[PDB]
Amino acid sequence: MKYIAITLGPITRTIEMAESTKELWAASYFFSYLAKKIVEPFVKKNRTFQLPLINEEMQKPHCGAGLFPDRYIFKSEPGDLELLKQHSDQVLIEIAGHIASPSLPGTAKDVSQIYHYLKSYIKIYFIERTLESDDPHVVIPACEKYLNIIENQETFPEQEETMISHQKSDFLKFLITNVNGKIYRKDKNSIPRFTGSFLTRDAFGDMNGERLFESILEISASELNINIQQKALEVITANEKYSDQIWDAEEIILNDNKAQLRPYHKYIAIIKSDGDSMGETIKSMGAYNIPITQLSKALLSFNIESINEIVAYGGKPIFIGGDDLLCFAPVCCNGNNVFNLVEKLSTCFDQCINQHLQQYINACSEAQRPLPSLSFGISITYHKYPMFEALHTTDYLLEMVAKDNLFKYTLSNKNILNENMKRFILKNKLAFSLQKHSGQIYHTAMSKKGKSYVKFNMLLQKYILKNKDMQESEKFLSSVIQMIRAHAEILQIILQNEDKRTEMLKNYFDNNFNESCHLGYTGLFEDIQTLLCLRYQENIQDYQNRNEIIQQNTILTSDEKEILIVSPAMDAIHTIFTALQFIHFINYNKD
Amino acid sequence: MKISKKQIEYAIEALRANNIITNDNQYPKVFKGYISSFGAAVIQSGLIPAIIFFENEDNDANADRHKIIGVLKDIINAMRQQYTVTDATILVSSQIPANYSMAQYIIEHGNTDQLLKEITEAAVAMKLALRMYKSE
Amino acid sequence: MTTRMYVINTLSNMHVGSGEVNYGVIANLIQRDSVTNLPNINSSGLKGAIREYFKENEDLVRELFGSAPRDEKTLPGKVRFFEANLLSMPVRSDKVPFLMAISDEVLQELITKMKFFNCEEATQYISHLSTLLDNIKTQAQGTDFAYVFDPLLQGAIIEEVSIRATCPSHIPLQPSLKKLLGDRLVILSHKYFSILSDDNHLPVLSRNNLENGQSANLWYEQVLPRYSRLYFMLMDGNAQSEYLKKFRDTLCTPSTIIQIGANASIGYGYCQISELSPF
Amino acid sequence: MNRHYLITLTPMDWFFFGGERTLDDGKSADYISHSNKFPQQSALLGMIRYQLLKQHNLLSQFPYTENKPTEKEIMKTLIGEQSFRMTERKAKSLGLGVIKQISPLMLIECKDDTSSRSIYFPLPLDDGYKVSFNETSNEDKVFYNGIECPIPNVYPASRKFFDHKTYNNYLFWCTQGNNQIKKLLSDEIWISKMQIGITKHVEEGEDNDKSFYKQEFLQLKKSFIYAFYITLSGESELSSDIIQLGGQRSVFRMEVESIEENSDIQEKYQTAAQFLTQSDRLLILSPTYVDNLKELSALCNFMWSDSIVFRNIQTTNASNFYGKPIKSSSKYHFLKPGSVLYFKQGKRKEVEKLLMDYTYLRLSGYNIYI
Ligand SMILES: Nc1ncnc2c1ncn2[C@@H]1O[C@H](COP(=O)(O)OP(=O)(O)OP(=O)(O)O)[C@@H](O)[C@H]1O
Ligand SMILES: C[S@@+](CC[C@H](N)C(=O)[O-])C[C@H]1O[C@@H](n2cnc3c(N)ncnc32)[C@H](O)[C@@H]1O
Ligand SMILES: [Mn+2]
Repeated sequence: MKYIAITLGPITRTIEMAESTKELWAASYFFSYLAKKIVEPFVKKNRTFQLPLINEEMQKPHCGAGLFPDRYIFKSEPGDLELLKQHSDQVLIEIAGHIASPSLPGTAKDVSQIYHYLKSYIKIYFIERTLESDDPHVVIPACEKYLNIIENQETFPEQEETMISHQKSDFLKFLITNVNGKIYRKDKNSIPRFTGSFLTRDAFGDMNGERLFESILEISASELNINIQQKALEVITANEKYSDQIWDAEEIILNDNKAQLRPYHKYIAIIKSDGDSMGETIKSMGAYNIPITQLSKALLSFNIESINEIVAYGGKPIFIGGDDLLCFAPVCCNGNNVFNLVEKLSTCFDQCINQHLQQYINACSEAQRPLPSLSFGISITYHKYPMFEALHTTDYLLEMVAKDNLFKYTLSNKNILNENMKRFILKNKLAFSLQKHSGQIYHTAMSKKGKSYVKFNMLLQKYILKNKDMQESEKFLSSVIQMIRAHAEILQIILQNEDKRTEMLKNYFDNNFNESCHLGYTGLFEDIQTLLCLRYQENIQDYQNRNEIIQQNTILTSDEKEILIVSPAMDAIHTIFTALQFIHFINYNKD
Repeated sequence: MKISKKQIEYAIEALRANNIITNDNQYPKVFKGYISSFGAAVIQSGLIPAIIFFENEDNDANADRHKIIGVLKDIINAMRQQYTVTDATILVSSQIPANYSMAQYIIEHGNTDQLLKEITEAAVAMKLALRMYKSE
Repeated sequence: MTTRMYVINTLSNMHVGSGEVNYGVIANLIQRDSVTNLPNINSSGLKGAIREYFKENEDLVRELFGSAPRDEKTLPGKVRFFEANLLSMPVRSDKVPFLMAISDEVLQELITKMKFFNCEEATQYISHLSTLLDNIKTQAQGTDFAYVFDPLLQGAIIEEVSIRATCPSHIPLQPSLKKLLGDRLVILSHKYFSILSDDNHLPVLSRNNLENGQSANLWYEQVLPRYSRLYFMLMDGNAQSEYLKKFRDTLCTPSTIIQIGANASIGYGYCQISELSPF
Repeated sequence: MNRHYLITLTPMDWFFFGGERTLDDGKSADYISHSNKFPQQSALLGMIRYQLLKQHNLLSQFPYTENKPTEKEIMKTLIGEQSFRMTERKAKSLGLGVIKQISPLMLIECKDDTSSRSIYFPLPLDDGYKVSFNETSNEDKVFYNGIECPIPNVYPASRKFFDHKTYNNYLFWCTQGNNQIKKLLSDEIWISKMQIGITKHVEEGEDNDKSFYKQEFLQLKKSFIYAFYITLSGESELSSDIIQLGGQRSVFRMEVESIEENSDIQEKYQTAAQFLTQSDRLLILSPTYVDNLKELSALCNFMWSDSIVFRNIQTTNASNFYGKPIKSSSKYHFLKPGSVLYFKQGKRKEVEKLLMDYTYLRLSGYNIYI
């Protein structure tokens, strides 16, 4: 029977048009809101939905984040194609009217050119297919493969009428750059409040704690418990456009709290996540008779709890829906670091998969099958850093490294991707990078399918100073960081030794740190040794065969082979080194 | 300077071969002082007297101090192996015979600081490699 | 009135900044060519240093280099500065304090660039450099080499690479070639030169900031050894002849010292610019 | 009569073809500027005009100046009264001086041989796959923003279906082999470096506007050059010289070669591109500017197309040549090279008519297809 599938619009271009996090969140919520408005008439008509599970929970504003994906598959009864057609421009007139409103800054408007620009730019495609199946399990891949090729049709505005004072045509830029409103003095004596727009009104309302969003430093420092936003808004409102001054005021007020300021309060973490190989999870939920609606339920529950947990840590969700996640979090917040948030989100994923997909795990993964997984990409940068390049770094970490799409892409560009080489693709990874104010990068990749991730989290939690308390934490030796870097070759020799590496590592650390001052750091040395051994074992088990097949694959040149060949022991040393540097960076203040 | 991994590997092999490290990865605890003192003595008194002192077998020493000279010899032989052979190379690459003692070898072939440099690097490699084992 | 080749003799250490995201122990790293990975000076740095030296000559600056930033009327510059490429480098020896190291690949690249740019006084230099390179390859026979051109310098040891230098008695170095390349010259294989010019063999200096006896900061800095020679190309867009003559006369006078680098107050990067002399 | 030249450009240094959100644009001036791989054809026109005035010693020097009538008329007869303008997109004449037509800029590889030069083109988006377009009554159908079109069944011509993860045709450029299309990765043609630049003096300034700018400079691999064909009115002459094409004073070398007369350069370019022809699609070899994309999508069903931004510097013979140039008030979106227009049965003629109705853009090597 009839099925209708919809792809939403040019999300990547609109995201690239943004410049800061407000514009990014506005751009993401624009597409979330567009999908919401498009699908609401069909949801209220109670159509049979296949790709998402649009229950009552998604429609409720959940901390101002976009849960509605860009793909939907209908079960069509004759008479909905044309009403979808009419609603497609009904939404366009509605958005044109919403933008053409004095609630937003600017100087007059015109709905007609806004509508024409939106229709030229926003690409609403819907496919109609009459296939013989009442089973969603073959329905969704069949519609998805056609949607993927349908996506590659370019509709754009030909003339873009710019400058000339105001004959604006870059209306999406207009919306995203002015999405919070105006300061709106309210009287002679007020606390300033932003006006708001359709996006931030469809988002969080007026139930307290709704002081919208502005700049980045209140995200990066949402623990100091003194009011960044109002303390900086008074400064700008005490004088005579939107973000740069209040951002400028915000760094001034934060700098004025020098007594408790810690270096990480100026560093911001961008967290991107994606579901690890959910198409093959669908296929395996295939051959084994299990409905896909369970996967939809699990992803829904994970999305809701992910928004809750991110806002609990002190982070601002940008888009959590389907299998995809993007968030803006502080480096530290109330004794929890970013890696604690990553671990909590991972555990939320496993918990939801357990709760809803219990049949699949109980029937398949025990025999032999990889469970569904989540890959994480984290980037920590100064607040005065290009947002576009930070998001590029996060995308690189997530795709090229965390998903090992560098391996796949280098192999496929030269057409080497045999099935045996596809067996060596790796998932379930944490890609983490940190750029200082200088340019020194600390980057590392770890596998979350093992005890190395657990021990890494425990080491971080153990040796990070907790200022919120003031009883004590196990002390840290900063000379171990330089020892790991300088003695890396000897450590590699120890790691490559078989069935004596544990005793050798213990002996090396004892014999290098042989002074009376090192009697207090035996716990740290032991934890480092355990983590290093675990990471070396994981790395050999993940990479030895992959490297020995890459080495004698006489289709790749030496440069790409070297960029593809990973040394297990050296990677373990680098991971431990980067973790120790992160601990030191969080701990060290410059009083 | 950095730590040469290959020289550390030669040190491991030579320490095992010359019977300083036992089968349960242990040494008699006087040898670390032996190596450190060898480096200091080479700096302070000269190569030949230090080699003669540590190579002497009629000593009232706690353990077999002359084994460190055997380890030195093995490391130097190993590094002289895999020396590149180009007509612009200052290195000899000739292997020290097992018949020869180190002191006579430096006496009859000792006109260049190549032996001094190699001995300094070998002593450093011994010092850093011995830290991977335990002292009885 | 055309393309000209200029030579930079460095009188102290040079640190021309990279700003690149360092991964290792050295915080400030010097500029290297993106392809050859040999040390280089950017066109922007050369232009800035030469403009700073000539800052008091307003008319010359306006005519030759252009308008100032933040200025109005924004006139363009007539002269175009090119990348400064490392020609010769000082390496340590035992008979002499240092030898000045030139590679065969850097020599061939110089010949190729002089052909491509068509330097004014280049036809003679190309012929003699090509003959020297061909003689060197005939004597080398494909083996790694280190050739001195002073009979007193035979038997010299390049300590970092541990290489003995030989004197080919039938490979003549002409006096202008010495005046260009350097005084105590070794022509060696580019592998040896790249080893001698990499990050592990460049002079690294430790620095710190002290507050009443307690050190506040610490970092490591990479520099380029003094007496190193760098060559760059200059094209004048048919500029005013008198201003150009003043420029050439000032640059080619012995008493002119130019500052290119990232530490002016501690003497980093004071250079002397030489123009290609007739052969 | 008319005189036809082939003009080869060789990069002397790292070049910068930039523009869109470039530096000094204001509104978060975005110090980080990335270089476009090719210059706009307007840059080619302007370079030709600048060199034409250089040969005849008719340039503007010194602060704001004047012009006597007779040199004004000779500039009229040599270059024209007005630069390449988008408003004259449907003018049947180029509106310039001796310049009549230029081919789109072409990437040329120069092997160390008397052997001819290999012409490299962007890889067609449909290369490697077949689009079947099964249309016999309603069996499947898609609406592109409210227009009826057939369904694009795409299979790898090697069944399976189009996996967008495998899709990497946008990273490749192609040239002619014996009977195999030679695929070259874009990185193997253009190498990029990021430059950090500052102003040393330090005065009162604000971010994106005081110092600390980053620019992407492109270098073209060893044996590759840029080229195009030009037709001149025959009363002028073009001489080999050293040129400035692009931003930050990117310097090139002109080699001007005279090709044999009575040679339509459009036919030459299309002969070069002949090896990429497919009977069921129109291959866009250079940016196109259909005035209604909905109109084009009416007659084309699957437009495997991309978009590039075009913005032009607008000057006349009497303009402040030392000052912020007047930019085109409108941003014009153009069809990327390598784009594929899949037409209905027949109907190729009037879509071709729509494409060729911009004769001014056709003459400035823009709406070229095969
Ligand atoms: N709500 C949902 N319910 C069921 N399946 C979903 C849902 N959202 C997304 N999916 C599935 O996730 C996939 C979306 O594409 P995506 O690139 O994220 O897949 P993937 O296999 O996880 O990718 P990767 O190769 O990066 O691991 C599709 O296979 C789609 O069926
Ligand atoms: C990975 S790229 C490829 C998809 C393609 N560009 C598109 O949008 O159809 C875009 C991805 O961004 C994610 N995304 C979807 N809707 C989003 C939104 N409203 N805001 C942010 N990201 C979104 C989805 O995972 C989608 O696949
Ligand atoms: Mn995804």
